[PDB]
Amino acid sequence: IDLTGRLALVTGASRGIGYFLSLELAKRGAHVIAVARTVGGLEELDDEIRKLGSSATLVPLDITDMEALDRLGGTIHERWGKLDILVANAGILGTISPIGHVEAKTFEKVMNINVTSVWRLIRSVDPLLRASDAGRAIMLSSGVAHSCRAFWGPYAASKAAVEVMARCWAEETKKMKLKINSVNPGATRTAMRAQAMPGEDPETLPTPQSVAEKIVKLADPKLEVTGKLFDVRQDRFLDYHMPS
Ligand SMILES: [Br-]
Ligand SMILES: [Br-]
Ligand SMILES: [Br-]
Ligand SMILES: [Br-]
Repeated sequence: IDLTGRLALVTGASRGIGYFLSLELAKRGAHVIAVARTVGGLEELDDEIRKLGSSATLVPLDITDMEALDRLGGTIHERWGKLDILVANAGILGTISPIGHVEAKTFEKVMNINVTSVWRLIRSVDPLLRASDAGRAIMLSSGVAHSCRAFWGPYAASKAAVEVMARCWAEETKKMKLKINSVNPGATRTAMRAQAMPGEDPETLPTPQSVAEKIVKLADPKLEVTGKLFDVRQDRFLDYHMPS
């Protein structure tokens, strides 16, 4: 997959999948705009990016700072005039507990970060993605969005909302060059261990690098798929099914 001359925006870039996917994108010639909360974490990512032939644009910001997201879109437009790849990876787990035990502040934060800030980002860079000759949006989700695991309610619901926004966006744009898909990255040996599936061996959970390596396929200008869920563990696109 050749991403030479491509511009990618990765949120939650300073750790976990966001970190490793930034690297996989950079390995393939993309220029990464790396968004995260702290400058230090972005600098650590940048050290690794510089070890490749590459260099990144570091954008520390509060993902809930809704005007900062608007400004980022303006910055990208002025400098490059388009955006080729969006990786919406920013997100928090909240706290595992019965739905009625959840703290209000935690519920509101889960929804504001996991849902509203994703929508804000979409609004900000949708025009830029349309200016690409092959815009690609990659929306990070979780298997619990569909398994509806006990005690994971707010998180599960937030990720279901993200997938539905992505599906609607894909339907609205399906005749365009833009393709939008969600991703279930599965559990990794570090990131999201607790999300391992029944029948998935905790001793052989994938490296985050190997997971990021598969996700980068969704950035391919040759990709024809839109509105689907990419299951990394199964290494294939899944179809959504109506209740019946
Ligand atoms: Br972030
Ligand atoms: Br992660
Ligand atoms: Br917890
Ligand atoms: Br539209």
